Formats: sequence, C-alpha cells, structure tokens
Amino acid sequence: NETPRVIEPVYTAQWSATWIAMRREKRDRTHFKRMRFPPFDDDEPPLSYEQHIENIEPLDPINLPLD
Amino acid sequence: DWDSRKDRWYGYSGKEYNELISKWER
Amino acid sequence: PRIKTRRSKPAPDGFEKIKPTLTDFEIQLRDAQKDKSSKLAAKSNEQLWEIMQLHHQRSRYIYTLYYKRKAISKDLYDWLIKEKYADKLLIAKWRKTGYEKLCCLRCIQKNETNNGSTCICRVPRAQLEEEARKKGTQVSFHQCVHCGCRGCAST
Amino acid sequence: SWRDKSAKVQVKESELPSSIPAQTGLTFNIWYNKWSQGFAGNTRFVSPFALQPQLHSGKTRGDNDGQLFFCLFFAKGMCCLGPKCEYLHHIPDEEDIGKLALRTEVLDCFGREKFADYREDMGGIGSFRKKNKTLYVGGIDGALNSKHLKPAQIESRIRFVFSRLGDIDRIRYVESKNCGFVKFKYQANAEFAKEAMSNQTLLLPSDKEWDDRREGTGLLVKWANEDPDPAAQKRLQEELKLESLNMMVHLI
Ligand SMILES: [Zn+2]
Ligand SMILES: [Zn+2]
Ligand SMILES: [Zn+2]
Ligand SMILES: [Zn+2]
Repeated sequence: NETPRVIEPVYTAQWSATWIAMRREKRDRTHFKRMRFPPFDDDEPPLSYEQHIENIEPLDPINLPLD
Repeated sequence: DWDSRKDRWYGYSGKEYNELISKWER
Repeated sequence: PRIKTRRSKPAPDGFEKIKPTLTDFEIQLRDAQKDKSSKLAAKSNEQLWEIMQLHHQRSRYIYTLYYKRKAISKDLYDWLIKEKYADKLLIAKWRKTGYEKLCCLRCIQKNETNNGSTCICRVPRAQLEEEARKKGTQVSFHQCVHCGCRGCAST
Repeated sequence: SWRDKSAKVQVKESELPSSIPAQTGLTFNIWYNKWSQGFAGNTRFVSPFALQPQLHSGKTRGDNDGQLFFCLFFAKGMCCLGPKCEYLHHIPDEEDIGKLALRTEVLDCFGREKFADYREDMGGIGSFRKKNKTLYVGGIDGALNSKHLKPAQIESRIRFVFSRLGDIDRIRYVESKNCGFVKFKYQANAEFAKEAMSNQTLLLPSDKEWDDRREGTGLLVKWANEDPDPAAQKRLQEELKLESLNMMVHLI
C-alpha cells in the first residue's frame, strides 16, 4: 500500500553515494562474484520468511563511509 | 572472447573456496 | 518485533528485565505459525485467534508495564513501539475510556461490519444476558470471528 | 439419555482423515480436490467411523442455542468438535423434527438446500418436490465383504442398524434384488440415516470379516423411487388422502 516517496535532492545524494560506493567496490575487488540466475531451482520452493530469513541478520548495505 | 567476459568467476585466488574448506575443515 | 539494522537505535537500559517475557510471546508466535493442517474451518480460525490473543497479551503486557504498573522508562516504551513489540493503536484505544479492555482494533470498525456497528463482543455480558432473558434463549455466541473474544470486557 | 450427558468427541482432529483420497489417477487437481490423468477403478470405500449413538450423543453449543440442524459429521460419526459444535449431536426426535418443521420442507436436517430433481442415482440429498422418507439400501454384497449370509440375517442386521437411528415406518429386504427399502417416520430422520449409514459396514464384532471392514466398499444408501407394487401404492394413496383431510380441516 505504501507509496515509495523521497526528498528528491536527498534521493540523488543517496544514489550518488551508492554510485561512488559501487564504483569503489569495482575498483578494489580483483574478481566480482555475480549472482547465479535464477537464484533458486524449480524443486526448491519459496522459502518461508519466518523460518529462514527472519532469524538470520542481514549483511551491511552499500554506503561509502562518510566523515 | 565471449565466455571469458561472461566468466562469472574470473581473475581470482580461491579466497572464497579456502573459506569453504575452512568452514568444512572445522 | 522487526529486524535489527544499522538504522535501528539499540534498546535502552531497562530492556534487559523484559526480554525473556516477550521472548516467550515471540516463541509462541513461532509455534502458532506453521501448517497445523486443520481440515476443519472453526478450528483453523481458532489457531488464528490464538495468534491474535497472543498479540493482545504481548501489547497488553507492555501497556501494563508503561501505564498501570508505571515501571519502564518512556524512551524504552517508545523504542518498543517503534520496533512494534506492542501495537500502538491498540494501546491508544486502551488508554481511552470505555475500551480499558479491548481484544483488538478490528472489533471496533463499524465500516467493516455489515451492520454499521461494532463487534458483539463489545456488548457487555450483562446486557447480553438481559437480552437473552427477555427473549427466552441463552447467550447465542461464545466468541466473535475477528478474534477469540468471549466478551470484550468493557466491564 | 442423550440429554443427561454432554456429547463426547467422535474423533480428535489428529485422528481425522486427510482430503487426499487414494491417488485415483496420476496427479492431484488443486481446485477440485479430486484426482486426475486416470479414472481407472471405482472411487468409493468404507467409512472408518460410525455413529455409535448412545456412546456419542449429547449436549452441544447448539443445544444451548436452539440450532435447528444436526451434525453431518455426527451422523458420519466423525465430528471433531463434540460439545463445542454448533450443529447438534443426537438422534432426531418428534420434538426436534416438530421444531424445524417449517424450514425442513425446503432443506435437510443437515441444513443444506434440497434440489428440483433427485440426482439421477437417487443418491444425493433428496429433492424438495417429493417428501420421500424411503431409503434404498444397495451394496449389501459389498458392505459385508462377500459374506454369504441368510436373507433373514441380512434384514435383521439392517433393522438393527437403521432402527437405532430413527423411528421406522417399515423395512423390507428383497432377496431377488439384494437390497432394502427402509421407510422412516419422518423426513428429517430419513435424511439423518441416509448420511449416517452411507458408506458404512453391516458387519459386526461377532463376524469373522471384522478387520477387513475397511477394505471393501460401504453401504450404498440412496433414496427410493416408490414401488411399482400396487399393494403399497394404494396404501400410499390412502395416507395422502388422510393427510389431506387433516390439512383441509386445519385451513378453516
Ligand atoms: Zn478483536
Ligand atoms: Zn470481537
Ligand atoms: Zn472483542
Ligand atoms: Zn458436530
């Protein structure tokens, strides 16, 4: 239901930061593992959000470290 | 040289594979 | 209870007291979430009510801690609300007079109900008894469909 | 009595059976709950449960309420809600039949709407257009796992079964047709039995094929077309006339 709205300049800033972060990552990493597609096999069902995901903590997002 | 550019794995030491061995050697 | 991000402000001091209480609730919810393949309809609804009542109890606990018992700090309470251990709207309703007890918010939406009126659980048991006596019958119902509410206990 | 005690659970929902019968075909059809890609062999089987009425019958949520309908699953002897059920849990009587007599013209004692015509088998719930009280009782050969019993034995066992569930107008077994015709006191009763002994076993603990009761095919309790026999036709006519006299005097 929620509409995904953002302060435009702020939004740009965020994307800019991710643009530079991403670019940095590209720079540094010798190889860059991509995701295999599709992610799951036809036998593997849509795993439950509660049973698998809701317990485990997510990795750190992309954002260049700011002074 | 297409399949070289596609190569999901390219230009690497087995830093991720050594971590798998480390996880299983444990 | 949502998922701890970088944007999550960590829990203030007095949370260490309560954790194990709401931990139990969380565990129950996990227990209450699974394919308990109830072929039956009524029993299936019963399971759902178990989650609903559990939610009510958890929120009710935090409300009690904040307002009736007057124990936990305000900041902590705020944090809890934000994380959504307790439903805020429900708490608000509770705070308001008349709904001191209240199963859940769904039982006081007159729009959702086909008759433009609240859930029968909101009718005080005494009133229902009186009605039954007048008619001749007994209390026709035992719990509403929206949640497991054998009377909503205004009184 | 039934009214003395609360109704026991037939079987707990753990003990209840799943909705995935027999794999009759190659694949399951989600929107139908039936099977498919093959209709090799007959579908029907014998009921695991049975209404042992004195051990089961009792009070309910309904007996508090004045719910006017009886529990299909009680009749089947498999209700997983015992005293907590809204639908009632006891044998229909004159008091309850009388109570619902207005509505029961249009629909069954199981609170489900009757139809214009009988389902070609005379198999499903009765038509509204007839007030039938007479159940055809096929599949006795199947109901006893091919037990070569006497006709007398058969009819007696049948009597024992249906007399337990409702007041009888008459019963008669037919050797030449290997079936029953089990006229009941009331339509509600007829309805009740017709489900209560659908897919059931005529066998007993004394019989040797007691553990093979599941493996056969149950009683085919359907509804009965009126007999061609003018011996009973006349009687029926007379009854109709009598009834007509009642109502007609009641109009004024
Ligand atoms: Zn509610
Ligand atoms: Zn309610
Ligand atoms: Zn309520
Ligand atoms: Zn029942």
